[PDB]
Amino acid sequence: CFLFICDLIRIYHHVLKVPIHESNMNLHVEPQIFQYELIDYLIISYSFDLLEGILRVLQSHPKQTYMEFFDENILKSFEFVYKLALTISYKPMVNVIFSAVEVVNIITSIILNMDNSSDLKSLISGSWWRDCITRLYALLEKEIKSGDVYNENVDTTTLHMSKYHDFFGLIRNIGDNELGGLISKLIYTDRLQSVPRVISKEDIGFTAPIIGYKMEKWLLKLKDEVLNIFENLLMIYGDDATIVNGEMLIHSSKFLSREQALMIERYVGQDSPNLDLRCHLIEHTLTIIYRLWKDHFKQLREEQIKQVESQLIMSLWRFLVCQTETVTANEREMRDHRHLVDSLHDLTIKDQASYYEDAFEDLPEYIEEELKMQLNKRTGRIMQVKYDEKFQEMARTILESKSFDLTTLEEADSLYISMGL
Amino acid sequence: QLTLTTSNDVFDTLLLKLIDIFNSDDYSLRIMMTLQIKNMAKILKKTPYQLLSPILPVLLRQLGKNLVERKVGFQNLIELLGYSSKTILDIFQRYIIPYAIIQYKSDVLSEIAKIMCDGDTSLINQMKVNLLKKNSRQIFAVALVKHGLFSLDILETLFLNRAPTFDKGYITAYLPDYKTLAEITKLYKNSVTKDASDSENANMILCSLRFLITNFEKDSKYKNINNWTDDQEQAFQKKLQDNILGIFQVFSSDIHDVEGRTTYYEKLRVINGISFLIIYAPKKSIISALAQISICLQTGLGLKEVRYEAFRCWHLLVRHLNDEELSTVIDSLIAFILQKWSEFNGKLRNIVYSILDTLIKEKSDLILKLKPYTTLALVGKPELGILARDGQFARMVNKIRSTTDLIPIFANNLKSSNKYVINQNLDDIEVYLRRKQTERSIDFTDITLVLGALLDTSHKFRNLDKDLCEKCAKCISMIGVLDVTKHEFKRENEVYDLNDSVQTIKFLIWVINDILVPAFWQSENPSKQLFVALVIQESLKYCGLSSESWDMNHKELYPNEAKLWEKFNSVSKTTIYPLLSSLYLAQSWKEYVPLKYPSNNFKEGYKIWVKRFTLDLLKTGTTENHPLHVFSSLIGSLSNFLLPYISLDIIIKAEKGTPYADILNGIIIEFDSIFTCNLEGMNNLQVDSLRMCYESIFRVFEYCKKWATEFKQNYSKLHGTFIIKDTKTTNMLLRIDEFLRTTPSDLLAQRSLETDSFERSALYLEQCYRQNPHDKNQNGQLLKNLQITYEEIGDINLVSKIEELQYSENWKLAQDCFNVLGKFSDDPKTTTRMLKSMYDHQLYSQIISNSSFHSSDGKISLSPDVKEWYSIGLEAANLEGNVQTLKNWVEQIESLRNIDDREVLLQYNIAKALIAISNEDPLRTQKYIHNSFRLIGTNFITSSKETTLLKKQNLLMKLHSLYDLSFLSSAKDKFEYKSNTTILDYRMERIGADFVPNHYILSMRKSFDQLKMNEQADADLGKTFFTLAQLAARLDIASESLMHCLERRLPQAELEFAEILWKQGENDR
Repeated sequence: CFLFICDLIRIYHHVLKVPIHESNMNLHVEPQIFQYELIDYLIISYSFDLLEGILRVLQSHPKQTYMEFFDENILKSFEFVYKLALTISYKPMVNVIFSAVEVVNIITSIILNMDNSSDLKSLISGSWWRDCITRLYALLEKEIKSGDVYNENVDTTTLHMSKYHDFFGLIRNIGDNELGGLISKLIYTDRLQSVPRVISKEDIGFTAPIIGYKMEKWLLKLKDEVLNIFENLLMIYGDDATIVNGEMLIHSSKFLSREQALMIERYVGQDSPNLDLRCHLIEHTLTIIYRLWKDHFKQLREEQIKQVESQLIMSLWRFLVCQTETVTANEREMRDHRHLVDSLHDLTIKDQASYYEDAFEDLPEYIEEELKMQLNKRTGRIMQVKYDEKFQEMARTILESKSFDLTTLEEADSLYISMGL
Repeated sequence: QLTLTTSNDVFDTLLLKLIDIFNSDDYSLRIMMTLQIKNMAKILKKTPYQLLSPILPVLLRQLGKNLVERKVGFQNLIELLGYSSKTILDIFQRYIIPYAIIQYKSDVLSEIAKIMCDGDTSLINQMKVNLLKKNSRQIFAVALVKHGLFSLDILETLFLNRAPTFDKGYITAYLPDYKTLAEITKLYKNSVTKDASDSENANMILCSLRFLITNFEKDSKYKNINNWTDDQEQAFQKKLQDNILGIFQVFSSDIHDVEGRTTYYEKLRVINGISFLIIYAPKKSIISALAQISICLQTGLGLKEVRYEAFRCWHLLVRHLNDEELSTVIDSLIAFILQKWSEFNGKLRNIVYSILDTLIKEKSDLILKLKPYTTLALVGKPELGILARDGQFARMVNKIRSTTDLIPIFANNLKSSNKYVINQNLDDIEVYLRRKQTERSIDFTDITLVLGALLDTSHKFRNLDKDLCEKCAKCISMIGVLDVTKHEFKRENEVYDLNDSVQTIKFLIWVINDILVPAFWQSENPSKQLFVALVIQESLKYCGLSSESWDMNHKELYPNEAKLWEKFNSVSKTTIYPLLSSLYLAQSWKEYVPLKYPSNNFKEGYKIWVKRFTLDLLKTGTTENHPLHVFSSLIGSLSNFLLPYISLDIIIKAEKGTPYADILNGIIIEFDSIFTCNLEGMNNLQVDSLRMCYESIFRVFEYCKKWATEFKQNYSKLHGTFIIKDTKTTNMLLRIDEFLRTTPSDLLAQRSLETDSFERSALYLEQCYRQNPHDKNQNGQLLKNLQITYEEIGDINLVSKIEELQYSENWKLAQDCFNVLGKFSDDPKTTTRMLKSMYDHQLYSQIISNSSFHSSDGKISLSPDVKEWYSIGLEAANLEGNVQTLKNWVEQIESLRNIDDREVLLQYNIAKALIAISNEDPLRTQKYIHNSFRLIGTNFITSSKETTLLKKQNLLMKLHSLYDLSFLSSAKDKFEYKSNTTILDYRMERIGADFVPNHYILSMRKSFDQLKMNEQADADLGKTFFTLAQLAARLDIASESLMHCLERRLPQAELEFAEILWKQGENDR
């Protein structure tokens, strides 16, 4: 079935590879048809979720028997379909992008969880992970424009999942699945239809931008997937190859600092559902940078530590200007901050205590003493400060690792003096 | 973030401040800037080099002065820029080497040469010398600018400070090179205010201007004015007016820089250039600076981040050529501003406001007397605050609208070339027609010609710009059906030859107005604008006067060239007049590579073969005796025009005595060789290239034919007693004998219809079947082809003896002949014949009755190439059908897997618009109407010169219906809606009165309330069909619709039901 619907997706080359903006000659004069748009897209995403579930049968299958469902045919079919979906040149759709990158993710998960790993890591081609990660870095550098996520936006640098191609998916529900309602008009439901009832790209999609917010909370969790599987690649090789050649510092830290800059410049104050999930996961991508720069410190050479000395040093510096934290160190008004941004997670503490824990009603007095500071450093991690001492010294030791002259010793003082040291 | 907030100019100033906090001699400041810029870059969705190459020229200007020490600064810069040293070195040599040459004599150019040779030491000297040759222009500019001297001794000394290889004194004497004076006028780094240092650098760079080769051997230092003459200025600007054309072709070199590593710093540098020149340049220079200049800075203007500087130079041009002229190029600017004012910020907005108020304070005559659509547009997009800019001009714009029946000017400015100008054209078309519709005023009881202009825009977008196609299409839709009737749908112009003085001069006015402004006002390669210059020195020598001393009326000493340039249409005189002060001549001609090889004619088509072919035929047929000749260097833009346009020299084969008639026969058979190239079983490579060769040679034949016909008509008009008149009858009959001979009719017709055409075949075949047998026996092969070309063009055994009556005023019989022979539902050709027939007289609900879908199975599922039956039927449902009907087919048409079809996809879009307002969401029904409009306006119409709209019936009827389906502007309000019942009674005015589809008294009203059908308005749906059937022999359709309405008990509808029954023929029922 894996390879099967893979060749089916090569059957439906048209929709997965439709011109980025329908360049003049090519026209988006489509019959406004999630009718067959549903047919193609649905097949693709459903089958990609089936690829995820097949990986799962082997993923929880005993790793004494992992030499079988891996073959060059799996890899090559996925080559073609992955490349058809992550269409760097044409206008992809976000269900398929999700699904493909998820397949990449579980693939990597098993690339680790296979015991006799060297043989099958030889089997999967290094250039083939490379053609995964060129498109996956492409993803991470593609962005999220909520206000127009349900509208033809810029050249794929705006993950949209346009209402024109919009349902949930199977191990996950990212859209509104509005077009699931038009599956509640998918067939006549009163007739032996030969061809089915329209689903419509136009009819599908000031009402509930919670739609965009939950879908973006996904795309956020998507980039958690992406960071964690970039991270999983980081583990698949301890001694490594062309996929991580300092590029998993370049692009990884580029995302890490892009998210520092976006969380600061807008997202805190933008103070939305995304905040805490994003900050937890990008501090985690910081930790990815950390373990790369410590253990995988062997690979990184001058050319690429010079291509991105910038990002590296100053992302570490940004996280660093925090530890002393003479502001509150307690729950006085950093809880005001927990209200100005972490208000979403305040709704969550309320909901978990009043709706969503059998025991977290009538608190036993040893837990709110902890809450006052724990949720407070949660919102601090939201608001760029008071990251767990774990996090802060991770960020510090990434930079103050004088074993490599990432910092100039005569100016590390000018660096640190923004905080001390 | 301050940079992020700031726009264009201030943004770039702050980005330079940021690159300063970047090289601020500290790692901390260094790297903080590095992170914030890279984050800024790939969260601006740009690239660091793409955002910094805007300011990197300035940065390397400040850096080149101390590069040797600042290797660390340069390397930090390049690691942040992501690119290497070289790719910015060469892409910005224009502004890094010049400042590099004039620093301390211990220059860093040797080190830059060692940069070009890090893996070798070939010759520092040779890298230096080829580099200086590549940039030999701002180096002189700097040498007289960044240290200010023109005495030859130290002048050459500084040229050879570390560059001795610029030897032999000065290599070829182009100190007044087009490129030299470009790259120095580029240095016009002006600002808003007049600083002492900036003013003095501008004055001393113009001193560098006023030093050129004239004194580069016979030499003060040109750092002041005390060394300039008040007399040499007019010839000086003559030379500089030669200069300017190549100057701004170098401008287009930097702007339209195909390299890609280029950016917009060069574009604002070109802004500076044009500014400087028109500023210190007088009237002649600033008028010869009109043609390609608007294109150079409009390319600047389209770029977001030099829009500000673009309007700066645009405003100083506004100051630099007053109201009586330049009214050509306010269209581009009022268009760009009315078109992007939904973007324009505070600074862009107040500089454009300054544009406008200068326009009002100087050129009210230009705006309101010369281009009235400008006033109407600049008050038809009023949110820009144009009243808030002048206000009391509102009375003037009111005058402009009311005093003028302004349909023709609307057409002409609508006839303009590109998307932005026609974009505002059609926007105000919308507002105008809304005003006319709502105030029952659109003269309809030209508009038709602005209609045709709109559709010609559409077809120039036939595979282009879907969005303005849909705007264009809803504009044809809001203008209406139109079937001549009330007006006249209009479209070999004036007496021409190659013989006599004044008529060849008018042929040349045609030549200039139909080569320069179309394809040379729009040309983008500096080499070919230099060829533009060449051909128009040929032009201005054939109109050789006013090019030496003759003025407008300074002396009035002779009327000859005054009457020349006064017979000359003002666009022509203004577009080519200024060059008259340029005296340029061509070179010794190039090689030959002879002709008459059909092998290269097949493997070449039209890229070079027919063009060298035209080269030879001109250089042997006119030889400087005519303005034909030196166009000899068309080095492929105006191809299918000029290959014929130089194919009239035939007359000199009266008594040839030359190889010219020999090569005339040879060129005719070269065309027949292009014929013999007959698809050879190949692909697109044929179906495009030698196809357009086919239209090329059609135009050449149509061109010789038109020359002959005018040669006849004009010459005989006085009287008819000179029929022979010295061998001219022999020459004309001999040429037409050759034309009666050359006709490979079969291949001719085959490829003629291979191209989307009809008349080429029509006329060629007309003559060569004038040469036919009296009985039609040569017809067997070529009688199966006009009945396949007409089915698109529109000029529309037992089975072969049934359709005798088919459409002969009496359909019913042959019509059900078809519905029978297709009840067999097994022969598709006759099936389409059926549907199209019982379709033409609009039996649309029997068409949806003869549906293979609401049956034992759905219709022909996932309809392959046999979907044309859907094509014929969905419209049948789509106006005679409802929630149930439209839906049951709408979920039976999608069907295919690709979106290939166009007609049934149109009718699909509007079927799903109807089911959309079954769901009743009017706005996204307008969205499906956008999809339908885009579809028809892109994939459903072609150009004029083919098809009067009688056979675009389906198309324009569908268009009128689409507007009525979903358009909200004049009838957008609810108050409007009630009084629009009265205003729908006026839909016939715009559409017409033809029973085909133009009759819209209450027929289209039976659709207004059908689209607006909700509870009380759903009860009014059938009530609005009161005088709908007033039109209804072919009334089976009227029957179905009227049954639907009688389902509401409308007495008028019952009355018209009686009407249809009677019209069948009956009296007393």
